[PDB]
Amino acid sequence: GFEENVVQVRRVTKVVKGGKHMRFRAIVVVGDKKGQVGVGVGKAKEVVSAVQKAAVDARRNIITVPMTKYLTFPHRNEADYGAARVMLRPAAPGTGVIAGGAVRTVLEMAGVENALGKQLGSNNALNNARATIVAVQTMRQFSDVARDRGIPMEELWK
RNA sequence: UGGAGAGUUCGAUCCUGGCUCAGGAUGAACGCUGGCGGCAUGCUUAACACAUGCAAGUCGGACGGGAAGUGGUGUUUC
Repeated sequence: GFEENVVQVRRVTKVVKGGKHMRFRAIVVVGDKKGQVGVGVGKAKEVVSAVQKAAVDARRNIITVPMTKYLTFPHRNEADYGAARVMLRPAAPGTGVIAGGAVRTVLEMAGVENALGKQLGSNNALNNARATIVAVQTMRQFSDVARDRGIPMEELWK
């Protein structure tokens, strides 16, 4: 029971001496609004078959988003994947999802209803939709920072 | 409590990169149209040249007076 939506249907064509043929590509993102996303890129001859294969690749690369709070992000994070750079900042329980055309499509599925961002560098829908995934994977919460951090011998509780 | 972009240079892709558009604003003009009210505002172009009227006068409890107007029969006022 996951929600499915398309980002961009790109037209990629190569010319041979045998004519002009194309293999359509589509980016589909999945989600259940509880804090679970997954992007998928699939290439096929037709438009309907390119959306189908990208939906099967989306439910395979499943990553958990550690948001769980009052419909917002835990902290500030800046990640750069290639030429594309996206900045994700937390917001108050009244702001909408003021993020990019390829960024808002992955954030509405993550459960984050309150978020503010910017689209820097390259404005390609392929490199920016995956740059937000690398930025959401490196997200830490108050409990897992202290568990990642190796504190010395403190007083042990039962 | 604050920070959404997209189109176009390729057969096509990913970069770089210029250009263009969506917004708000402006003591604005033009075109079409046009019911009022409240508040604000109005040569931003020649500090160009200007008819007319008006925009600084007021005091006689500062004086010699009294040409007008009003009383009394000489004081207001001027």
